[PDB]
Amino acid sequence: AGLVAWPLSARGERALRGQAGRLADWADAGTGLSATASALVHRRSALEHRAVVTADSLEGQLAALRALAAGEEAPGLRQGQLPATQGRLAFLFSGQGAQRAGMGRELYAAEPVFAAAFDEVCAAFGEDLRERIFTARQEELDRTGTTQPALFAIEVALFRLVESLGVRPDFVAGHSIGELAAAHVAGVLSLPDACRLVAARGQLMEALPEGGAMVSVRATEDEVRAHLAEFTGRVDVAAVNGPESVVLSGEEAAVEEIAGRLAEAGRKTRRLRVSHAFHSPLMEPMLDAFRRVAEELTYQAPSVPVVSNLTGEQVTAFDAAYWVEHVRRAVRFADGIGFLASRGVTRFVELGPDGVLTAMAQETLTDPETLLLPVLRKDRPEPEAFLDALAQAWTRGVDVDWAARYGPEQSTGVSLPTYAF
Amino acid sequence: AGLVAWPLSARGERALRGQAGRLADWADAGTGLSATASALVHRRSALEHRAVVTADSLEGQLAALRALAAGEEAPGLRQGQLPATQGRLAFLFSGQGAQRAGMGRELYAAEPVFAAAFDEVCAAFGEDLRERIFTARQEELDRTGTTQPALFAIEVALFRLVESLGVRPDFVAGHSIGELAAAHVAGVLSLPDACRLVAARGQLMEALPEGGAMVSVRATEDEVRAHLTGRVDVAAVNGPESVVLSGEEAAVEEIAGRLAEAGRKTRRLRVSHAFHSPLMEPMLDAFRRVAEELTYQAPSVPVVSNLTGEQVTAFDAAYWVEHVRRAVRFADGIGFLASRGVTRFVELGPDGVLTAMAQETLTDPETLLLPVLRKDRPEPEAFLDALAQAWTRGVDVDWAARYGPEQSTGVSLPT
Repeated sequence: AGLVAWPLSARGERALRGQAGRLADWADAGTGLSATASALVHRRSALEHRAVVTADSLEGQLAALRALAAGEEAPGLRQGQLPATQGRLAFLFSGQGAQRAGMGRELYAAEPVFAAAFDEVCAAFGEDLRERIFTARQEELDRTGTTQPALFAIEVALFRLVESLGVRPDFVAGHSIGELAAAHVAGVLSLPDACRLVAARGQLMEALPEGGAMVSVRATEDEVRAHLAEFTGRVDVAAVNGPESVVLSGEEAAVEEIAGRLAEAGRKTRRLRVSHAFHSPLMEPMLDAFRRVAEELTYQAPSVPVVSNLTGEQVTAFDAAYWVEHVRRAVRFADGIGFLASRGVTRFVELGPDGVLTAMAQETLTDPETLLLPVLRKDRPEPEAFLDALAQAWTRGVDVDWAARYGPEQSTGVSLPTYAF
Repeated sequence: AGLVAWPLSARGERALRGQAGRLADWADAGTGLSATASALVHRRSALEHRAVVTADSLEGQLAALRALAAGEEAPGLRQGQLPATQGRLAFLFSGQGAQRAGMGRELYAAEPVFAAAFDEVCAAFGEDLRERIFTARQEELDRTGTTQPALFAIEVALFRLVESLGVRPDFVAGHSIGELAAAHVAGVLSLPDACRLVAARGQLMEALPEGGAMVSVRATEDEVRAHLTGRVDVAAVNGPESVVLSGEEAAVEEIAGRLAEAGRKTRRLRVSHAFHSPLMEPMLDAFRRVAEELTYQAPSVPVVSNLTGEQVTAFDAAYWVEHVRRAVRFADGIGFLASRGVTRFVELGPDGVLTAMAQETLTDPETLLLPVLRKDRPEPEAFLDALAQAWTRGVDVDWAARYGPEQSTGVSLPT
């Protein structure tokens, strides 16, 4: 005869004891043992309501608290409610075009874990990278030999920051350069190997010549691929970011011609502001030197599952060959998202300078229940944006280890009324 | 101007809103922003009381509940209270010692995650190990060529089971062979590399000749190294008081009588060979040969070393060879774990012998030391009771992974 456990919890002992008495009274006439076990665990999660009030003064905290009491909305108040069943959590690492001049500088000054990991990553690269990223003009930042190290540095620093706050992903994924960050952070590459890989990836493409274009098209992959027959080796699909969101890449003239035919057929196209035709045949000339670098490195099994841009499903095996193809072939981002939802991921946290990947993922997900969060936003200062993303996440059930930010030593002496609960 | 967040939680919206209004009333007269953030985190945690009633019938469940209601104790009832600061959690993996014939079989039949991982590990050794371990007589078990793969298989299976229920360690540690299971599980070895290493470790030392003894002693490490040539060594430093010597039978007997003459207790161990002694030296060259063929990764989770009694981040063939030869500094490792804020120690093994050893080092009531399996109890009951007790003291168990949501549909709990 199988034993069944009924787990009860309450605030204070008398309430625990009362709950037990009532549960027994209710159960006296009969219930399923294991049915009642489930009910006890899922009722408890679904009942929990949460809020966070955030301000830089007591006056501000008080106002947001009063608003919550009265059932009002307010700036600095986030609130929500856990689901019965808690879903899995993925980090999404940003790609090209995300970078903005001065990114990271506010967070650096305010968040010592982020600062320390950022310094460490930049030191690994050498070349006075941290200052260049903080100091550099936009044009300098958008040089892809600088861009890819910078994005990698920021994204890995952000990962350590959120990891220090106890937020642990069940999956990681990235877009283009973002994948290299996700790999490093899942333990596939040592930092020195990772920097060597990223440094060469950027530097080798920056040397490629001009005349490449990229155009985003609002159509299906099949619709776009129809047009590529007559333009092999000149144009390719660079990305499939959504069910109707695909990016064409290659020699300018060819790309223009294809784009124009798709626009004649009623489909909207948008030329991207980029230096090179990424993920296209125009990348071919650097690939031999890139393999040479990647072949010198050591590749481990990932500690956390990594979603592949190549396949749109899980990678288990990383090698020099993978990273070379990665550079060349289409980024199957939308398939990646679909894969993550299939594995029960309902929380998506974007690590990177903005919310670009979050909006792309929404093209696939489209559900109010699921949560997609950028950790930084162009709209607000970085410290504020980060702290609000933590608040919002926690409010919807993401485990955040607030104690790591607000240590027990600071509470010593505070007498918080018990009925404060 | 730094932003500060105050996180509030409650049961239902009405209560959350009421708690907010009372917190503001309290705070109006002044209070440190970040101080109040900490207090909110920690005091909320400190308050939570938990219990678990476990039985195989309704009658049992009801009685245990009525006992809880009245404040009494009862079979099937566990109960406790979270601490303010949730301490860190370590897994302790058992060394050869209390392996028992038929170990794992009950758990195999009742827990599919444990079954699948056990099958997988045994298949990786091959050679009908899975049939061997359940089937085997105690003496068969005791042959280290058998013992070490078996223990490794059981301990890795238990880890996957505990992991499937959401219990995740911040550190792992092992005694002797236990360290190999801990290393594999922290991702240092592939499974095929791991079984190859443990298969060889066991077989090579089974083939060593008779004539080795081990004795455990009730006295400090310093006191024992005094009464030490190259015939006998320290095999382990389990507790501040307790240590183990190992080596040539005659020499060991000699050092033992001599410490017994000084009024301190000694205990002859029932072992096949003199582990972690000079008597291991003849296998070490062949063992290095096997180890040097393998690939060693950086650990995903911090691993505590038997060699040093602190963390290791570097594993190679050389490490494992020295590991075999030199003393197991278990007590130091336990001390190291406490130093890092570990307050929850769960032993993954056939029996809870390790928990007792650790207990030597740690005497606080607040610290929790739990074996997951118990001799004298059915394994499924033992495993369930360890879960219940752990959760009750704040270890985060994912109960939903055992009792899924689909079974709750239709049940209306009392409000």
